[PDB]
Amino acid sequence: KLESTMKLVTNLSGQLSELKDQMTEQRKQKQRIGLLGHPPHMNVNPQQPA
Amino acid sequence: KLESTMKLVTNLSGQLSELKDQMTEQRKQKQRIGLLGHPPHMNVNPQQPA
Amino acid sequence: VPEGNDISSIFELDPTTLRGGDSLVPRNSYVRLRHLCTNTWVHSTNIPIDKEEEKPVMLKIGTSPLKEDKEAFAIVPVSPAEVRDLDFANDASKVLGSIAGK
Amino acid sequence: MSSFLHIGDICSLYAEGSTNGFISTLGLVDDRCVVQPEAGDLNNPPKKFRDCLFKLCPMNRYSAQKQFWKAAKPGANSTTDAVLLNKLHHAADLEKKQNETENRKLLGTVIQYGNVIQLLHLKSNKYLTVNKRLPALLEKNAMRVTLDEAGNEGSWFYIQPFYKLRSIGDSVVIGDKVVLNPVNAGQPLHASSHQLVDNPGCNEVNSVNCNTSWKIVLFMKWSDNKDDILKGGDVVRLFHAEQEKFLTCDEHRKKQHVFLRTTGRQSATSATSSKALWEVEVVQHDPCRGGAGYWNSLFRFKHLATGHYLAAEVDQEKMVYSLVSVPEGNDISSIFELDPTTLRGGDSLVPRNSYVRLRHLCTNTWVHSTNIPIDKEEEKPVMLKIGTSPLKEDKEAFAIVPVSPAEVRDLDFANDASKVLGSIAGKLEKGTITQNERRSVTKLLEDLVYFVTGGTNSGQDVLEVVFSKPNRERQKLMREQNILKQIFKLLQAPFTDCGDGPMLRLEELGDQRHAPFRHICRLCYRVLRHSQQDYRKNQEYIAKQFGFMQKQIGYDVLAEDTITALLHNNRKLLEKHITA
Repeated sequence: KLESTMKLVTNLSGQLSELKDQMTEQRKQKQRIGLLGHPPHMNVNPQQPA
Repeated sequence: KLESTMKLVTNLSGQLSELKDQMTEQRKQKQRIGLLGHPPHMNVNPQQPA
Repeated sequence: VPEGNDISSIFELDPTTLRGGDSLVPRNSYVRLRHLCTNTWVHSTNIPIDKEEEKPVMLKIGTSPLKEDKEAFAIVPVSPAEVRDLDFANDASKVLGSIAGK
Repeated sequence: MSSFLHIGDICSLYAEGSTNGFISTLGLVDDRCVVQPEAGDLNNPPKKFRDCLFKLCPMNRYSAQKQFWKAAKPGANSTTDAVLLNKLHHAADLEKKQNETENRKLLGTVIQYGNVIQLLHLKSNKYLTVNKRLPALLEKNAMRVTLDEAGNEGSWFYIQPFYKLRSIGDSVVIGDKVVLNPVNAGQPLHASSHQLVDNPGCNEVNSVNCNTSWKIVLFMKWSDNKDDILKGGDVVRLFHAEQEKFLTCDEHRKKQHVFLRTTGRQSATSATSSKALWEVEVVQHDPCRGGAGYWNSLFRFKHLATGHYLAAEVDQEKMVYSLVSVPEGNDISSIFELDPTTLRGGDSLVPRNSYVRLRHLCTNTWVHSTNIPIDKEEEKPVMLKIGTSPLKEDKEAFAIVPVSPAEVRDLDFANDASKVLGSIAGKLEKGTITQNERRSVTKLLEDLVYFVTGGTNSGQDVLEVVFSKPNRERQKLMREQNILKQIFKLLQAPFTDCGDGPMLRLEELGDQRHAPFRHICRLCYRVLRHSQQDYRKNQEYIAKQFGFMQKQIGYDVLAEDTITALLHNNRKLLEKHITA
C-alpha cells in the first residue's frame, strides 16, 4: 500500500505540474503579454544593462 | 496487486520521462544554446563533411 | 470612482501558506499582493500630508510599486449578518432621508 | 516555490537591514565573534558564506552539563569528592547521549513560527549564547555574543516571531525573523557599527534595543542531509582524476594552476596532502543552495581556497582560456555536469562515492587527463598536466571522497590559527602584546595542547600526550602550513629588534611572570613535541629548528627531549642532518 501510494504521490506531483502549467496558460493569455502590448511577435533575448 | 502495481510502474516510466524532458528544459534554457550564441533563430539541418 | 470592468489593478494574491504548488482556498492568514499588469506589489508607508492635518495625516498608499517586500494582505472574514446590518443601516438612512424630504 | 520545513534544513543568517549583512565569524578562532557589514548581494553572497551558513537545531540538553561544567573549577582551597567527580562524569556524558537522543529526534522535528528553537554553526559546530551574565563587549548597552557547543542557559531562543503579518502559533518557513534572546532577559539585539582593525566592517548583534530583519532560504533538507550524497552546501576535496592521482590546484612560480605531486605516495582513497581546495554548487537559480540537485545537477566544483574552477576549451600547443586560476566565479564558465554510470538510464537521485564521467556543458567535453607538460626543471614532480580542455568522451572517473566535516573543520582550526598567529607574530615581533593577546594566544595554544588528545581538559602536562602522539595524523595537516610560523614565533619574540637579550632579557621578562609565556615557547616546543613522533615527514622540518634549539637551551633546558625523541627512532636521518 505504501509504495503504491507513494508512486501515486508521484502522480500527484504530476498533477500539480500539469495543472500549474495551464493555470499558467490562463493567467498568461489573459494578461501575458501585459498592457498595453504591441505584438507580433517573438524577439531577441533582452539581457541586462551593466 | 501485481498487475495494478506493474501498470503503476508504467506510470513510473511515465514519471521519469515527464521529468527528464523538463529537467532537459532547465539545462537547455540555461545553456542550450551554449556560449556565446548569436540567435535568432531556426536553421538548416547541418549534415556532415565527407 | 467606477467603472470597474476591463483589466485595471486586477491584483493577484501571493499566499505564503507553505509556498509551492498550492491551489486551494485562501483563508484568514494573509501574505503578499501584486497587481499583474504592473507586476508589483502594493507597498505602503512613505507619507504624504493632506495640508493641515497631520491628524490624521494619513492618506499614504494606494501603492504603485516596483518590487516585492514585506506587508500582508486580505480580509478579516466578516459575518454576513452585520454587513447585512449595513444593508439594515445605510439603506434605512437613505429611505429615511427621503421621507425626511417628505 | 517549494520550501516547507526546518531543522535538518540548515542555513545561515542575513540580518540585512541597517547595517545590512550576512552573519558569520571566520575561524573558531576562537574569535571576536561577529558579522560582516561588507556582506554581499542577496543573490551574490561573499565567499565566506561557507562560514556564514548556520545549522538549525532544537534546544537540547541545555541543563546539567552546565553543572558538570561549572563543577569543574570553583573552590578556595576547595574541590569535591571523587565519587561526585566520576559519577557526575556519567551525568555529563549520559547527558551528552541525551542530547544524542533528542537530536535523533532532530531531523523529525518541524519548527513552527514562534517556537523557541535554538541554532548552531556547522562550520564550527558551535553556537552563540553569551552574555549578560557574561561580560560585555563595549557598546551602548554593552554585551558580548560569541559561539560554543555549551548549549547553555542563554541559547535558548527568544520566542520567535513579530512584525505584523504573522502571529505566534503557526509555521514560519522562509521569511525573516526575530531570533535569539538570553533567558537572562535577553533580547533585543545589536545591529552595530562597531568593529576593529584586523578586519574592515565587522559588527555584530545582541542584547540591546534594536529591531532587525533576518533569516535565510533553501539550504539542506531532511532528505539530503543523510548522508554522503553530494553535500552541496559543504562539498569537499576537488578531484576528478583516477590516474592514481587526485589533482587539485595550487599556486606555482607565482602562478595558480591545477596540479598534483607525483605518485600521490601511491593509493588514492588514502588521506594525503590537502592541496585541495574544494566546494560549492544547486540553484533555481538564485543564491539558495543545499545540494539536493541529484545527478541532473548543473553545478560548480569551485575550490576553497580561493579561485575559479576553469578548465574548458579545445586542446606543444598554447591553451589560453582553460584551466582554473583566481576568482571571480559567478557567471557560467566551466560549470561542469556529472555523468554517473550508476546503472545508466533515467537516474535522478543523489550521487554518492562511486564516480564516473564529467563534462562541462558549454564546451560539451569532458575533462581528460594525462599527456604531459614539463615545468622546466622538475621533472620531480613534473606534473602539472591537465585542467583539461577536451573534445570527446573517454575513460577517467570523477568527484570526491566525502570528508568528515570535523577535519576540514580542523582546517578551520588550522590555517586560521596560522593566520591569526601570523598577525600576533607581527605584534610581538614589534615587541608589543596586550596581556589579553597573551592570554588569547596561550589560550588557542593550549587549544593545541588538547588538540593533541581528545582529552579537552584540563591541567595535564605532556605524559598524556605521549600516547596521543602515535595517534592522529594531525601532524601532517599541521605541516600543511602552520609549522612555518610557531617556530618563527620562537625566533623573533627573542629576536628583532631587542626584545632579547640574550639569556638575560629573556629570563628577566621570564622571572617576572604571567605564567604560560615562558612555557609558551616551551609549549610550542611541547606541541612540536606532539609533532616529531612517527612519520619522517614531520622530522625534516626540524632542520632550522635545532639551530633554533641551540637558541632554545639559551635559558633553561627543555629543548632537550626533542632530539632524543628523534634519536629513539630516527637514528639515521638525524645523522643526515645535524653535522657541523
